[PDB]
Amino acid sequence: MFTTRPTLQGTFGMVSSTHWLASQSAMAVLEDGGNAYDAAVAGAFVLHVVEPHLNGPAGEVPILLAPAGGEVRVLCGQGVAPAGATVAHYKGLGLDLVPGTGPLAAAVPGAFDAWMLLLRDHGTKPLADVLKYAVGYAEHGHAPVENVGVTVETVRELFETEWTTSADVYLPGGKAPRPGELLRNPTLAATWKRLLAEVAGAGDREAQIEAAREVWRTGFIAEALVRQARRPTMDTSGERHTGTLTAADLAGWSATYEAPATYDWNGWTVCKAGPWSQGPVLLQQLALLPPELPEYGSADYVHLLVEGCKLAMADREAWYGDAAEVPLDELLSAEYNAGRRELVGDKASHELRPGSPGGRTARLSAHADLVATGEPGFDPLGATCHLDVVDRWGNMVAATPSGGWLQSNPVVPELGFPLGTRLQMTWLEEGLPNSLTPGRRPRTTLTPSIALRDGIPVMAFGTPGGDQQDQWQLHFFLAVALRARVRGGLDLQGAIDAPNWHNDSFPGSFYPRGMRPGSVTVEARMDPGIAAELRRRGHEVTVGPPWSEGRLCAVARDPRTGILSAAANPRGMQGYAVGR
Amino acid sequence: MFTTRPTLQGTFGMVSSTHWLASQSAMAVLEDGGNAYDAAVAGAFVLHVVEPHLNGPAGEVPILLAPAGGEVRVLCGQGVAPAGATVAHYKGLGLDLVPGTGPLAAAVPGAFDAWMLLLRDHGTKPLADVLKYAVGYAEHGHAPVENVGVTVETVRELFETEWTTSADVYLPGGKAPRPGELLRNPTLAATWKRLLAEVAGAGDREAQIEAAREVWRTGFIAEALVRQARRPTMDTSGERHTGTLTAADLAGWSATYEAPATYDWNGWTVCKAGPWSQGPVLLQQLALLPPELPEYGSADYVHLLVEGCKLAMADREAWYGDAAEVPLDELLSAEYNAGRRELVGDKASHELRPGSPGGRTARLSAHADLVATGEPGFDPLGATCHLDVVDRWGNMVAATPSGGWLQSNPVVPELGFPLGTRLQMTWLEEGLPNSLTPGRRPRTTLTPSIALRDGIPVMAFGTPGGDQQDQWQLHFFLAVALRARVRGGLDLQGAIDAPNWHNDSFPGSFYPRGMRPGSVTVEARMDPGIAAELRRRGHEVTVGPPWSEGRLCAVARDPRTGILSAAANPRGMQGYAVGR
Repeated sequence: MFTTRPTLQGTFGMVSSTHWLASQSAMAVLEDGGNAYDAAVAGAFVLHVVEPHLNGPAGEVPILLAPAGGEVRVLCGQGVAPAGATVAHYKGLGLDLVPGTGPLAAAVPGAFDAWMLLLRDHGTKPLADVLKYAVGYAEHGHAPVENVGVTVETVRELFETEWTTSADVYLPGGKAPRPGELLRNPTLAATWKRLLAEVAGAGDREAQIEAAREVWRTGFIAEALVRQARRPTMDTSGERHTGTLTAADLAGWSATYEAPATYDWNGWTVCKAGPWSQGPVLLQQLALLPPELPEYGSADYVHLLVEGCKLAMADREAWYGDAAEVPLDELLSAEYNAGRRELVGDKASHELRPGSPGGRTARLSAHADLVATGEPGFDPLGATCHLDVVDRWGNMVAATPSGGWLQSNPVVPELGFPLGTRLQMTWLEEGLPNSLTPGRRPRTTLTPSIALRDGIPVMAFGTPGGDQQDQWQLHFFLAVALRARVRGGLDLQGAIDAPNWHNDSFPGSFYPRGMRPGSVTVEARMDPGIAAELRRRGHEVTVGPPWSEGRLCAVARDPRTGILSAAANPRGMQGYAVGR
Repeated sequence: MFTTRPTLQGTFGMVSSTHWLASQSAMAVLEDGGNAYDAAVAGAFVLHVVEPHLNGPAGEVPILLAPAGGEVRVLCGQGVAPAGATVAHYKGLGLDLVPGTGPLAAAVPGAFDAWMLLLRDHGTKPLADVLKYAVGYAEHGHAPVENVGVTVETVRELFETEWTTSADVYLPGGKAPRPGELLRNPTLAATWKRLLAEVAGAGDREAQIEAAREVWRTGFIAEALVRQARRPTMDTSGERHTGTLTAADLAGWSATYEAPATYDWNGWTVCKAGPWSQGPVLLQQLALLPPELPEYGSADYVHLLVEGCKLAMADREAWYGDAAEVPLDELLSAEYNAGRRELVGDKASHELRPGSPGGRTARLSAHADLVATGEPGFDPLGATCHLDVVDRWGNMVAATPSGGWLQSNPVVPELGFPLGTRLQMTWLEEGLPNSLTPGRRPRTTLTPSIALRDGIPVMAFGTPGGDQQDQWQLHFFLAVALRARVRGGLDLQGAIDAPNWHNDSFPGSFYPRGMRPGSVTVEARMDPGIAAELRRRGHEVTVGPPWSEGRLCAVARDPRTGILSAAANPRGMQGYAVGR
């Protein structure tokens, strides 16, 4: 059956990104004798350069690693709230929600240290060799996707009149980025060059990376980041606000390692980031399922997954965060889920219905009843980044880097990129698992995956898309497990090509945090009689464009044979797999 | 508008080929500092390993090269008929046509020497580094596309019963190649290793290549080839025949350079191989077109092109070959074509109507009227090879290697691959341009393209598909020129994606050489109203599957901006572009 690309098959290496330049750059590292981790670092810094409307160096990343021999391990590069970032203080500024923009929304930048840790512990190449790709595209340029310039044009007024440091970089002479022309960021290029220059004498390979961690943390980069954070900056409130971020917030924070959250289902184990991410909501969706699923791709199959997703999202909202303990074991226990799956009815729920793990009463944010109505604001994703790598030794990696995008903070002038906005996902209200809390991660949408089959790592995957990330991935992963193999291998690309969907019947992670009761969005190429079945069952169905749902990436290994594979999303003509 | 892949855009390298493993192997040569020519060579030898149902080392290749500074140039690796290969001799075996299989159909193997010349004149890498990719996939293996094993299965009786040296390689223990399992050819692997071992002490970089040319020509390779050729071998006639191919034929033959056939149209120049190929039929079709074309993609646009193609093909049957001078200037002159386009009527032609260039009367083969009936032979292309490269210096190649496929000659047992079958395209009748003639090349279907804009090299492209090659390529090139730019660049992939078509209203190049009067084949995704228009206009319309016409590859450069691009065909999930 026709797929938009092949599910690539090979024996040397495989890469799948949300951007071809990053895929091929990561692959170049494999060709040069590097490993999956070297590769992913290189690709990640290329992604800063080629998707700056969707990520940047002062953003975040969860990384799932599965080294050939050993344990599936999480590397947390999601930063924390600053020491002065209290609910009280934000409330004191007459705010009910954390703003979508500006330095009040910035968490401590976590991505950089995370990639440095990865390189130091699991890589083999020096910083210089792995980050030369991004430097080259930064200083000498690349032909951007139309969404870069279209994004800049959305915040033209804001840039010209207010965030003038961003105008300097993205509107040189008032000229927005155009496709077919070389887009440059010479400042960002200068920033990595300086970084490299002043760590070159630091010693051996590992010492150079460690010295670079300190340059980000206490050096010229940190100085500039703090300096920018403390400058009054216009945001979504309509006032110029200042950030509580300080030199010591940066100096104290490092990326850390963790065990993954895991769940065994039907011969597979899925690995995710802990409940400080939304990661576990995929696992909760799997735990909800009965043993005997309806026909793959049928109306009953979709309906079942939508209602199950609603119930898992409710639990996400009620229970997930980093300001409290999360009762994850109980949320994935058979006992709990046996109760919960009965709540799947013939009709579509328009209600947010969190459960009671261990008898605990669910406490929700005051904003959790609020209804988003209108059309959604500009989507820079419309038709976060992602990359996966598997190498010749069988090491795998799956990372979902995001934040520090161009349209939500002014550029830090001496660096070339802005601060992030992830604190927007917390609540300005005390006593909750996701209450804005000093030294704590916001509840982050970034959620890569690694799948085991019989306890062996076989698939590394992910996608951007905010609150759709672990909906789209759930649909994908089930398709992979339920679809007939193609060329004696997992039908990765057929699963990606497959019509995908999402719901919005829960409070969104992004400012202004509305929900759309009973709202579900299918691609136009889903069977129209399925769409008709759902409306009949009380769904409020929006029929989106044919090639609009999911920016999936996947790499895989067959353990029996050693053969590496890869697929990538065709929607938005940007995502791309490479290997051999 | 949605396309199955992006039109990749970048500044370091682009590769497009009919198999992803070849593309990435050629790309790996670029990543290691090689040029477009180094890369093409590597890709080509990988192609032997990964598409042995569609090419091999003892086949042939035309190579169009466009080095950055200088002249577009042809490198001819189409071999000639052997010294003893006369119409009389073959007529003495009671043959009316040259067989589709067996040693009688083998031209002198041309491809190897052609790659060696390219390597030595225009490359920068040693032979060892350029073909280590092929060696690895040969000895350690690769996961084949289903068409490999399906092709083998079609020819099982013949292998087991008759061509037992092929059974040894392709049916070890009776087991055909399976997708998802590692297919190997340890003998082919052993062959290149030996080649490299005895050439390594030869001296400087080019002396090794030169010594390698002689190993092929007069060494252990040539000995085996001749030995195999002189073994009584069952062919399509039902009789075991022997080849006239001798040691001396191999010792005397070299690949040679030539000027391309060229034609200026609408600001472009299309470059092709000389009329010993079908290359000039693309050119003839261009010259046939009026200045004022109909609406792109409309019924009138298709009809015009179909009837124009019939006319141009009639001229290749009548005039094209290597056994006589070809009146090319006259066939491409405006006076001639002005008269010919009047032959395009409202109704569809079911006749073969060659013209009279310079008043010369057309002489046709006695077989030119014979009709193909019933359904076709197994199509190994069904859902030759091709690869294009452009490098960071702006050098370009386009090559369509072919021949030496597994289905049509027994494996040379000490080498791992069989001889070719390109003499099947000649006629066993004297006095014709394409009369089977000693020391002449058969008129060959292999036809790469390079396109100029304002006399500057802009696009390198090609496709396999025998008598469809320069039909599909014509529809593609026109679409490139007529479709609106995407991302400020040529719409390469939209042009590839576009519904494509072909006619069979001329005598085919392949044994048994039928023709299907008035017959045309459109993809199912072409507007059904267009099909209905053609039947109304007297076409025999076959509606083929949606994703079935064309295996296009393309790379391109933008001369103003220096940006490289690529696209590849999605049909058969095999063709793939890579670059950055």
